[PDB]
Amino acid sequence: GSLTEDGLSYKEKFVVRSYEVGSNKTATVETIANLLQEVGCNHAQSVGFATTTTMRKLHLIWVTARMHIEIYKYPAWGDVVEIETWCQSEGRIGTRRDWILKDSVTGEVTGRATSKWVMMNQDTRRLQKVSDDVRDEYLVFCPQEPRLAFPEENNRSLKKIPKLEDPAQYSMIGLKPRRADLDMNQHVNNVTYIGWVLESIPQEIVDTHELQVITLDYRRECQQDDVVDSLTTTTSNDSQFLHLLRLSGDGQEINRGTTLWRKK
Amino acid sequence: GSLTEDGLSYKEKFVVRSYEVGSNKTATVETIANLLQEVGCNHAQSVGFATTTTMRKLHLIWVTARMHIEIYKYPAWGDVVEIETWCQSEGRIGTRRDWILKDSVTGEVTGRATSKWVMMNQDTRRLQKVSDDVRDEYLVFCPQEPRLAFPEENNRSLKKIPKLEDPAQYSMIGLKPRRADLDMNQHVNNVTYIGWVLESIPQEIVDTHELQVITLDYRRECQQDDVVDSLTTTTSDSQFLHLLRLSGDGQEINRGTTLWRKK
Ligand SMILES: N#CCC(=O)NC1CCCCC1
Ligand SMILES: N#CCC(=O)NC1CCCCC1
Repeated sequence: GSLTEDGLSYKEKFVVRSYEVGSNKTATVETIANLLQEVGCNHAQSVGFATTTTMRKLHLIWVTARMHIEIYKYPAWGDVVEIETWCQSEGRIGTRRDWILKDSVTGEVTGRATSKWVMMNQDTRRLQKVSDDVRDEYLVFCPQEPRLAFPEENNRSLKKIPKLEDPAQYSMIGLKPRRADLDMNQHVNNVTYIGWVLESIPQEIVDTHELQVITLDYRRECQQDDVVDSLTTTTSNDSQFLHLLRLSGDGQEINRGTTLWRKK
Repeated sequence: GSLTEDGLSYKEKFVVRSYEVGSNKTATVETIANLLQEVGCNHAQSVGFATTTTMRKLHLIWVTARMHIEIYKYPAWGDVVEIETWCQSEGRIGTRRDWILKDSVTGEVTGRATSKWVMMNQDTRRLQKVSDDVRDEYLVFCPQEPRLAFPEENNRSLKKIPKLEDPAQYSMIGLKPRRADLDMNQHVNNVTYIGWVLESIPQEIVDTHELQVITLDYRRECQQDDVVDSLTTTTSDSQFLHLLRLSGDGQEINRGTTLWRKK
C-alpha cells in the first residue's frame, strides 16, 4: 500500500483468501469490512499516527458512530481488490472516513463505504465536539474540497434508523465474543457487530439473495464479558430488514441498522 | 506465492494485519493457523487441485485428524512472515501436511507445524484407508525421501492425548459458531476449534504467558446448529489438558494439550 501522488488519500491491493469467502466463493461483507479497517489503519500509520498529538495529551480517541457499505460485486477467491481511502473533517461534529473498492483487473468500482467518527474521552467515555487545535492538526492530511464516496443528495448513508419494536420477526440469542473478536486493546472489533446483526437474517435469505447495502449505528460497546441478542424484522425482487442488537439481560441497546438484499 | 524450483513444496509471504494481532501487538495462534490453511490451499491449486480425480468419482475427501503447532516468535503487526509447505504420503494411514514459518527479514525459523489427514467418504462420513490409485496420483507432488517439520525421535507432535476427567478446572460453556466461522462448504473452519479450546484458558495465563505449543485431535465435526463446551485442567512453564464436547449429550468433538512459557 501507499499514499497517492498528492498525499491526500491511500491505496492498497488485497488478494482474497480461501477462508475469507462464503458459500458463493466470494468475499463475505465481514471480510470486506476487515479490509476497509486494515487500509484505514495503514493510511493512519503512513501519515504519522489515529490519535493526534493533542488527542494523546487530553486522553481522547476516535470512535465509530455509523458505518455504511454498498457492494455491487463481491470479489471472488483469488481475485485482487484495490481499495482507496481518505478522511475528511466535518466541522465540530467529528470526522468521516470514506472508501472506494475496485476490481484490480478491470478498474471498475465494485463497492463503496463511508463511516462517521466522534471524539470521546478514553476514561469517562464522554462524547465531545472536535476542538480547533485537533481540527487544524488533521486537516493537513485531508482534501480541502469535499470528496464523497456517496455524493447523491438523497443517499441511503444519511438516513435516520428507527428502533425495532418487540416482537421481532427473527432472533438469534446469547451471542458472545471470543478472543478472536477482540482488537489489540481488548475491545470488541467493530466488524463483529456486523456479523452479529447478520446472524438473525434467515439462512434462506442468505442462500437466495446477495447483501447489497448495510447501514449500522453504534450506540454503545459490548464488553468482552457481555451477551448479546440479535433481532430482525422484514420492512419490505428486493428485501429490506430492520435490525437491533441489545444486551441479553436488561435489553440495553448496543446497535441498530438496516440491510437491503437483492435476489440472485 | 509460488512452488519452489523442484516443484515439491510451496512458499508464500504475508504481511501481518492490524485486526490479526492480539494485546501483545503480535499475531494470534488463530491468525497463524489461518495463514497455514491459506498457503495449504494455494499449494493444492498450484499443482492441479485437495480432491484428486479418483477421489471426486468415489465421493472421497481429506479431513484433519490432528494438528500440531510450535511457535518460537509470533510476528508483529506489519512484519512479513514467509511460510513453506509440503505434503507427504503416510502409506495406507493417510497423508501429512507440514509447514515452516520464517521471519522474511532475518531468514530465521520462528515456527513450525504438522497435520495428519485421513480419507473419508463425503456422504456416509466413514473413514477409509488410502488406496494404491490415490497413492500414485499424490506421490508426483510430494518429496520421495522423508522431509519432516518435526524430525526428532519421540517429539511432541506424535504423543497420545488423554481424555479430561470431570470436574474440569476451568470451563467456557454455550459456544456457538456464527457464519464467519464457516468455510465455503458451510462446515465449521478447523481454526474455530483452536479458538474454542483457548476460550477456557484463564485470562491471567494469556496476559502473563505466551502459547508455545498446541496439539489438537479432531474426533467429530461441530455442525453449524451445535453448541459446544470448552474444558481445561492444568496438568503441570504451564501445561493444560483440553476437551471440547457438545453442550447437551457431552459427545466428544476435540481433545488437546497446550504448553505456555512465562513472558
Ligand atoms: N478501526 C478501524 C479502521 C477504520 O478506519 N475503519 C473501520 C472501523 C469501522 C468498521 C470497519 C472499518
Ligand atoms: N483445509 C485446509 C487448509 C490446510 O491445508 N490446512 C489447514 C487445516 C487444519 C488447520 C489449519 C491448516
